[PDB]
Amino acid sequence: PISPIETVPVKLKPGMDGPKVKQWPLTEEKIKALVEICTEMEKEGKISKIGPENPYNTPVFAIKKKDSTKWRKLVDFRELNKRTQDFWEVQLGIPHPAGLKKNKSVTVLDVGDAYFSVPLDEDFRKYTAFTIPSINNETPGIRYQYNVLPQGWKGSPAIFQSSMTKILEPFKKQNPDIVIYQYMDDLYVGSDLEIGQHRTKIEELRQHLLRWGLTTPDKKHQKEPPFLWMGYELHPDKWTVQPIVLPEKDSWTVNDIQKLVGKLNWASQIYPGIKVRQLSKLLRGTKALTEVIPLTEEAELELAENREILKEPVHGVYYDPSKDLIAEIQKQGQGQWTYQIYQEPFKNLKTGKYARMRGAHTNDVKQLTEAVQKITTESIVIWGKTPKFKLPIQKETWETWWTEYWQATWIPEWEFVNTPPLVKLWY
Amino acid sequence: PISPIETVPVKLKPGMDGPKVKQWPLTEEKIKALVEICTEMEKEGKISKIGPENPYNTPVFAIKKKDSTKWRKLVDFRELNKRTQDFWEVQLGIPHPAGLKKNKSVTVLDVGDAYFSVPLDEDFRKYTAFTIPSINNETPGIRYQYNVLPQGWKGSPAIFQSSMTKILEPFKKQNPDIVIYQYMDDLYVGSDLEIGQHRTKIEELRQHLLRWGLTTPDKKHQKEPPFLWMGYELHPDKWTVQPIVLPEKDSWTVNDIQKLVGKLNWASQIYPGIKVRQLSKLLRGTKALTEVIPLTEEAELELAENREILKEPVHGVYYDPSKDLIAEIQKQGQGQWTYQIYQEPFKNLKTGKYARMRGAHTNDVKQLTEAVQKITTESIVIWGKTPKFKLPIQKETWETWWTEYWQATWIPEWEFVNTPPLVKLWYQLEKEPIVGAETFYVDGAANRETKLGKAGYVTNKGRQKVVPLTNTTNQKTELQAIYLALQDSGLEVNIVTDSQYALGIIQAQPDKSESELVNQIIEQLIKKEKVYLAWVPAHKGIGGNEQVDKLV
Ligand SMILES: Cc1cc(C#N)cc(C)c1Oc1nc(Nc2ccc(C#N)cc2)nc(N)c1Br
Repeated sequence: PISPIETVPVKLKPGMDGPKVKQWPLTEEKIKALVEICTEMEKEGKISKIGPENPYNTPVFAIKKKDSTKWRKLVDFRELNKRTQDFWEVQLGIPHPAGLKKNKSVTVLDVGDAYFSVPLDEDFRKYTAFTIPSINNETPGIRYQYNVLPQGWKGSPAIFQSSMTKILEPFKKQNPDIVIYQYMDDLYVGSDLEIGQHRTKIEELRQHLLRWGLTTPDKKHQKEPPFLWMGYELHPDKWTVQPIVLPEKDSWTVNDIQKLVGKLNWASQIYPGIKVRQLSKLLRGTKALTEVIPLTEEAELELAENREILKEPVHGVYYDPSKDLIAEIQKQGQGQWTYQIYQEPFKNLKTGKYARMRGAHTNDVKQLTEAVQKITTESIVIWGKTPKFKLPIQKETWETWWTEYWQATWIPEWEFVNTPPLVKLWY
Repeated sequence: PISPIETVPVKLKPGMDGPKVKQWPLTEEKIKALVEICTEMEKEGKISKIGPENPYNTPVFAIKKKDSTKWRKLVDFRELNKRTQDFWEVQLGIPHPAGLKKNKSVTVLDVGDAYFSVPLDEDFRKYTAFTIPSINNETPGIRYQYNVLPQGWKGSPAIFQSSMTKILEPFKKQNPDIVIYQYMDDLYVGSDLEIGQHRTKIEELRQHLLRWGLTTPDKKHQKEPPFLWMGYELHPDKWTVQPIVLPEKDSWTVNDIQKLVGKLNWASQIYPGIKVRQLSKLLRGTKALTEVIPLTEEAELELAENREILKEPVHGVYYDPSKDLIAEIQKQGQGQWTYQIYQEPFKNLKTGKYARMRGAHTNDVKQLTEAVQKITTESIVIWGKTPKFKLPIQKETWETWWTEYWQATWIPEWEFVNTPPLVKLWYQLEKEPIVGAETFYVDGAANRETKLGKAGYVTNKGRQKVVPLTNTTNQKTELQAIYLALQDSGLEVNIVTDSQYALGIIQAQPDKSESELVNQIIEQLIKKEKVYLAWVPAHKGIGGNEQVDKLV
């Protein structure tokens, strides 16, 4: 009942103006997808065509979700978000369930659909301007602007929150043990139930939303068993700590102890438990690398004490909502990729290792871009928000492919990094 | 005539009003020049004589451009253009000829007074107010206001295009085959219908525009192949660049050299082989607009060879959505690479080069991928797809490379091209140490102040050496030392440093570097049969290097 015609006065933050981000160019494949997608949207009246009194423009890509047929237009409202929604991380913000990271299972459902009902502030519409490009500019971009809550723009959830709470009301009644956290376009439903039990609580809700006003595609695809894995289920309860493990050997050469010395040294901004002064000196002479050095020591009481202190998780690390999370990833080989989420250098909040294959059909990008997605999700569960990536790939290369295997409706923020040298020895 | 087109609404930047710049009286020869003109405009509805309180004014100059009888009025909008809201910018993107499909026959029109035929947001005319001087008497507030896209304003270009686009639309629908390209004042129209039919459709579109008030100053089509467009010459199976005349002075200043790289890079779209690293290298911190800069043997030679490549023409062909897109790369030098993309052999669509940014050191495999990437991004723009890459690198050199390389990467499938010089790994480091091979504990330091330093080694066999170094860096020495080692070692060796810095510069396994010293090492590495590099704690944890740190 906002005085304005169902428009919830939306407003960019003070002394801030609309987004003017460039549209990267896409393959003809995608241009075609996007024009088919948008021509409909125009007809369903979700978007309308704009003119030249609109300097504004946010990017847009075409991706393929859980499916492998129909395409999907994914707008990159990152800039528009930073420019509005912070004045909407407050006003109409949505709190975060500390237990969700706790529950046994968590399933994510995509409700980005509801939005297209609720009309957008007629005054703000102008900022959702996106352009569909031409090949070789042999014509000017097709220009459209939203009239409804666009999906992707952190405005929608916020604005729409009311309507949600309401819908979910019944379900939260019957089932009161189950948590439901929304984040942008997804619902994160978690339970203590057993496998198929949980998958029933979900499917009920699924049917609940579905019978009461809103479409709801993915948790999964179908009942057809082909022995796949793209069905999206989650389990906060296990994912935990890190393999900051030292090697277990039989014939220790110098090179072998020499390293052990600096790997254990490295952990001197982390675990206090060791300074290998004693183990270091066990090689003051200038012996040979290939050579062999024995076990009796004044110093081994260290590989002793240390081999265990490195197993007790360090405390003194505290999340901080004000600060931005920063995730790093190292390519480790054999389709293996480690990672750490921190806020303040060497005070790691979470450190894991997404792996896929070793040499199948997968490839370096795809995995990276898959590990990201993983980490991003884990992140949204734990602290209810996406981190900022320092990705080990060349800017231009990522910009050409990430679209490819990309699946989520959100885009984290990223930057590209150097040759972490010995930092690669984290696993 | 004028136009029934809807107007695009405009407005001034939030909290800003119209310009109020007064007129600088002048030659009554011009005050009489303008008056004539303005009358011919108002009689055409373009301009509109206004009243008293239209505060706004914008200077109107009148220049009878040299060697021409008529005069052309000129209004200076700078002020309004600062008060006008920003627009969706006029496609800055220019298509690349290599991406233009075909069309047996093309016509180019010339929507000139075009902008003067498109309506101007009513409520926005006020600010177009301008005045022409009263000969000093009767105080003429001879005031005229614009009712169209003033040939100078900010939103003029964009709004024209929009307005034009909306226009074509109808015509476009009755001839889904005729493709038309609009840009500035041109309108390129092309058909697959013999000159007979085709001309019908041009004459046709012609009047169509005219009913929209758009008058095309061409009884026939003033088209004159080749087309002199955006620095290119357009032909019926060939496209190339316009005359690229490369200067030759006894003295070159920064802006001299710049304009040169420019003409070079542009020429590189089709003149295979154009190099430019050395030249541009000259322009460094070269923020001295006019400061003579002596060329280098390097620069002159490149410049030379460039003159050599230019002396004989080269055409580029158009495009076939039907055939394939293939791009090949070949190495031509100092970390310089050149390429060309084609659908059929010995003709090209376009060509191009590639060198590394001021980035410390590189490597052949890394660099070639870097080229492939550039070609890929470019191909998606021009053609909207990725070409088939034929590359001079054995697939095993690249896997052993990408695989062990610490950084993500994905190059579509290519195809080996025996045409040497091949791209190979000049060497590899033993991942695992070397038994029997001597072990050198290498080191080098310098007083961060006195600018002095020394490099030297210590071995398992008891051999040692220290070499004096002056004017160096705690850095150039850490490498110095590694290098000293590789020098005295034998066919096989195990070096060990306290420099993650040095460690990592070699670790990357470069083959080319700006740093002569590294190149120095890169040399030696070649010779070694087996080389193993290791990094113990730089300082503190003082293991075996505990003894090279002191006497170095
Ligand atoms: C002629 C032209 C120029 C510019 C711009 N700028 C832009 C476009 C979209 C054009 O149409 C096309 N012209 C040609 N070749 C061509 C044919 C004849 C002549 C002549 N005479 C010149 C070029 N091939 C196409 N696929 C297209 Br589409």
